[PDB]
Amino acid sequence: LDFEKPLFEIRNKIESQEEIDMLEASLERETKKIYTNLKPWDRVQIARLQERPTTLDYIPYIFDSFMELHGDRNFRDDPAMIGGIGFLNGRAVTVIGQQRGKDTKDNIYRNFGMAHPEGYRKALRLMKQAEKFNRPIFTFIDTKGAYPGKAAEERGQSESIATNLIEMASLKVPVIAIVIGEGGSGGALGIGIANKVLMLENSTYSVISPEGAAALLWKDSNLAKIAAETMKITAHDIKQLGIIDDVISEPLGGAHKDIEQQALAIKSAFVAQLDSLESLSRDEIANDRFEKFRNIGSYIE
Amino acid sequence: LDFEKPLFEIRNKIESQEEIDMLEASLERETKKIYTNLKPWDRVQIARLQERPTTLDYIPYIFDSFMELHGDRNFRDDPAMIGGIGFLNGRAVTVIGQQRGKDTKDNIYRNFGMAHPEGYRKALRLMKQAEKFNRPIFTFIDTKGAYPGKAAEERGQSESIATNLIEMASLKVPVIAIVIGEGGSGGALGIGIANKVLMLENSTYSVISPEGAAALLWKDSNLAKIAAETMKITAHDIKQLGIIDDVISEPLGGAHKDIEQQALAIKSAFVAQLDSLESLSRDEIANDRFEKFRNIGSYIE
Amino acid sequence: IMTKCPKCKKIMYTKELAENLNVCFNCDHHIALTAYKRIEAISDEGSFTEFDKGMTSANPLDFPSYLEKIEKDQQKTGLKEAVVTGTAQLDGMKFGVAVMDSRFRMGSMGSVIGEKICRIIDYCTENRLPFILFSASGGARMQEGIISLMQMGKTSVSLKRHSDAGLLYISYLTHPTTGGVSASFASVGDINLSEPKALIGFAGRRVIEQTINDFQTAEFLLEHGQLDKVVHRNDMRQTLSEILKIHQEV
Amino acid sequence: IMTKCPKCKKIMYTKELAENLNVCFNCDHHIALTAYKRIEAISDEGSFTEFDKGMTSANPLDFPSYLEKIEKDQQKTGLKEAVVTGTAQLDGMKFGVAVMDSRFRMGSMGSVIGEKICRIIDYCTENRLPFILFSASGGARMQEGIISLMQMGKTSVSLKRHSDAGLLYISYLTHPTTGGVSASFASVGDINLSEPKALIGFAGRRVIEQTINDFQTAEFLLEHGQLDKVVHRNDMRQTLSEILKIHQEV
Ligand SMILES: C/C=C/C=C/C(=O)N[C@@H](CC(=O)N[C@H](C(=O)[C@@H]1C(=O)NC(=O)[C@H]1C)C(C)C)c1ccccc1
Ligand SMILES: C/C=C/C=C/C(=O)N[C@@H](CC(=O)N[C@H](C(=O)[C@@H]1C(=O)NC(=O)[C@H]1C)C(C)C)c1ccccc1
Ligand SMILES: [Zn+2]
Ligand SMILES: [Zn+2]
Repeated sequence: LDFEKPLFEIRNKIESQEEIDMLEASLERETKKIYTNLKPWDRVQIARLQERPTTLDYIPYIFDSFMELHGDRNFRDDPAMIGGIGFLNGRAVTVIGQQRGKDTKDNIYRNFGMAHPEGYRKALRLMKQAEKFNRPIFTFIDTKGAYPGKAAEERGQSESIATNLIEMASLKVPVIAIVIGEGGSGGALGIGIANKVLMLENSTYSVISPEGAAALLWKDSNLAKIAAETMKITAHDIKQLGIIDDVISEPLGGAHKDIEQQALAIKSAFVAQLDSLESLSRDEIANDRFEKFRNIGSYIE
Repeated sequence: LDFEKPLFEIRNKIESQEEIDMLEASLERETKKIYTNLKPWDRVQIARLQERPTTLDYIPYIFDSFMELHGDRNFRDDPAMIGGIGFLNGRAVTVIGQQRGKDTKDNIYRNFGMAHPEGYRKALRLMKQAEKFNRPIFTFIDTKGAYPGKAAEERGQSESIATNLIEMASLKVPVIAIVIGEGGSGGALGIGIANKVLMLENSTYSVISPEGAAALLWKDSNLAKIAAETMKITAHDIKQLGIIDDVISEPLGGAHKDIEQQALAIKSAFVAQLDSLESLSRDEIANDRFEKFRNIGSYIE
Repeated sequence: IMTKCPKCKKIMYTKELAENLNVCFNCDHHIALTAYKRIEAISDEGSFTEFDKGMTSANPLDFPSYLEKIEKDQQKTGLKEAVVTGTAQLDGMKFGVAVMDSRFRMGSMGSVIGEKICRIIDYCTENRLPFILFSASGGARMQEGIISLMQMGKTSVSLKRHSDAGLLYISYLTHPTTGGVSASFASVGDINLSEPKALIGFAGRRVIEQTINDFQTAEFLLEHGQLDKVVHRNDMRQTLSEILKIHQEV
Repeated sequence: IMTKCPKCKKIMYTKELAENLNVCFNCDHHIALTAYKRIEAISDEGSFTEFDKGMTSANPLDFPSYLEKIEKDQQKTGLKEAVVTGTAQLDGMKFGVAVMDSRFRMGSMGSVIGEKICRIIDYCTENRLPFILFSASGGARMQEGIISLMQMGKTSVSLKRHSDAGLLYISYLTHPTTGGVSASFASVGDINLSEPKALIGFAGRRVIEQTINDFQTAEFLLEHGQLDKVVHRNDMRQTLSEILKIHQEV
């Protein structure tokens, strides 16, 4: 990693009498100082780490007896978008999310967690089922945008996403969505129209990639660090704007360092947010979501 | 045509003094005697005539200002299944049907009125819209089954049809369906779950083609005439069983002889059946359809 | 006391084969499971009630040698018709069920099958019970012609009423599921399950060829979006158990 | 007083070109129609009311040179922002409308566009009026970042509430309709209409290339199921007129 260059130079000299003790103590504090005080672009590379925990990593630690359900009753089962039904402290729930892949070969299988339009329709189907049986819906956002190109658009990628947006808007069941990887604009919002939205402290949420922003606005792609800082894509940035409802703590170094530690934190959030929404009935919870997204944005009358 | 062999032999000799007057008078009565007393297999060839009036033939004479609407918001616009919105004596209505094609090149375009699964989804979309805006739904059945094969099944032909069946069942708007060509089993029932079902006197309705029945049950395909007679596929046969609600008269020789004459008859049926269903509200008309199909079939307790 | 595996041709002692739920030990091929077996394989001991145990077919279209063709299968099978229906329990949770049996007239759907499936669906609706259907069929029964077609409508109507009550319908497609059946209730489950190597399609080559002169497998259908799960029969009970528990009316 | 046709390069007298609704006489190419023109081209004379005539943008993310980039387009266009909204009538039938104008910041959707589209959608909902939107956009406005994204949600929410009241929303996609806009309200009309040769897609080649290192035409989208109708501008008025009449609350 880029910002681990100083940490690399410290432990390079220790692996060559009294220096060793002081350097190793010095490593302890500096490693903390760095990971405790993170710059926005440091957070973007942490979220892009191949080893960052995927949805299927988190589920077993959070939900009891999770059963994957496949397909869109239409065209295909999208590897990149998984879903199913399980339990959360006794109560049946539906779970949905983008699946990033763990190793190289597995990334190829999952199309890096970029959903085709069949993925969004599969997500929709499952949420309609949840609404039907009154199950809460948890979604996991982890995508660098929806799968682009002719083939994708040729099967209604625009429409797959837009339909989700309008159906999610009026879901008469609680929806809680959480960003664990990147939050690729519309691909992310396609399963992100939630009553409460949560983010991992080192995850991303944005209309475009900083590299995209750089090639369009800065007219030079090799300027993504600055674009990212300008774009305000960090968990904290988004929290200040009132777009998300909370930021979850992350283990030192990144969520990938300790999956179980991280997964327990997601459950405590899931549980606590879900308890907000118990007062709300089937009509009232739809209205709650309406009132969240209706009131986002700033203008001058 | 097969049963016009006697009529052919009569006018062969007239086109060669007192014979001519008597033969031409004799032609008059025999031509009537034949077309007024039709055998079931005579009716099957009449329905298979390339020139038999299609849906788009009938619409202009029945509905005012018909606008075709295209597509399934999914994959394609199926040439074989057309639909749109128009007027019927003042009232907005939705219209749907299979489109058979008029000439050879046009049959190729329309895939002979055999719908792909995108066709049934396009039909469904339009009826849901009708239900939403409280428009009555008229459907035109004219198909020798839904388009078969890998490609079709590979995109959910079974599911496209089954979904229509369950959605049509609970439509809170009146549905009136009519057979004008053949009624190819499931392809026909896929847009035929109606409050009232009507048939042209020389149209067909059946689980299989008589040629199909012959190759399976008689183990010899060249026996379709007998299969047809056994199968009871005529408009009258179906009327006796209580599966359809009325049979429309047809001009001498076939509906293709006079399209306007025939189209006016379809409107008077459409209008009269629709007037049955005025007493029924949005909940009650769904129940009416339930009670039609719930009570079809015979068994021994 | 011996049943031969059609796939790998190895001969087996039926007693143990039944205890393996008719799964071939050698090649893992899933042999057909008769209606009462299927029911036993998924229900708690002594919890099954059978609905309409003695409903026979009749002949509306006066189709030749139809009633006697029915006897041949009644006598050979022991069943009165090609669907067994009733209520049962699984790990304490009640549910209605309709298992189709493809030995009796290839499991084709006529008036009796429609009426029995409706009567159970309609029962479940009253008593708010999930409903589970095991399809095994070659399509519509051609001997009752148009009536067999209308069974697709008759069934769908009860099913949608059952769905509008917020009630779970699991569609369990067994080998083989085709024609009217796959184009009706078999395709429209809230959850659609099938079994390894089961053959699922719409129109057969003999019908499609005359009507207008391994892609049907369950694993293929799951790739192409139409199945929630391909369930090995070793996980059937557990799978169905959990599904009902998730859908348990709290 | 002259506008050149980009397709065939033939120079024309704007007066008559405007009377042909900016359709090229020679090659039939559909030139862009400004918001107030579009509105005039479809509404009864003197029936237009404009909602929120003076709502300006602000800068939440403090994006450099953003507010001045807005002035450049205000001064050049005459518009306060890239969407004009209000109510009008067509052959006696009232309707709310939102025309987007792609000269003002490529018609990108920021907070103002979301709020104005919601305010009209929400008005129509109260007064039970059909609503018609003309999309012309390059996607989300990147200068307001995540807020621009959330406009997709903000809009959808009002639209679905509007739909749940049984009210007609016609989506009229004009050249060009892309990105967030096509992935939001532009795709979800009860009826979706477009125009000959209009360019409709999702992600651009510049975005897709950096984000992960004629198929966009309207006629192509109609083949591939996503448009109810490709409407020549000579039939626009009549087409919209009939649609509203069919959806007239009797
Ligand atoms: C004795 C003759 C038995 C013929 C049974 C048969 O061929 N069924 C076919 C499936 C089939 O085409 N079923 C038909 C059927 O139900 C479909 C229906 O609902 N609408 C159709 O157009 C038929 C294809 C039956 C009416 C024949 C088949 C083929 C291969 C494997 C399994 C089933
Ligand atoms: C000054 C730079 C202007 C860049 C505008 C741009 O390239 N828009 C693209 C369309 C596009 O990719 N829009 C993006 C957009 O709205 C999409 C969105 O909602 N989610 C995405 O991931 C984006 C593709 C913008 C945020 C850039 C385009 C390409 C070709 C013709 C018309 C539009
Ligand atoms: Zn074997
Ligand atoms: Zn030109």
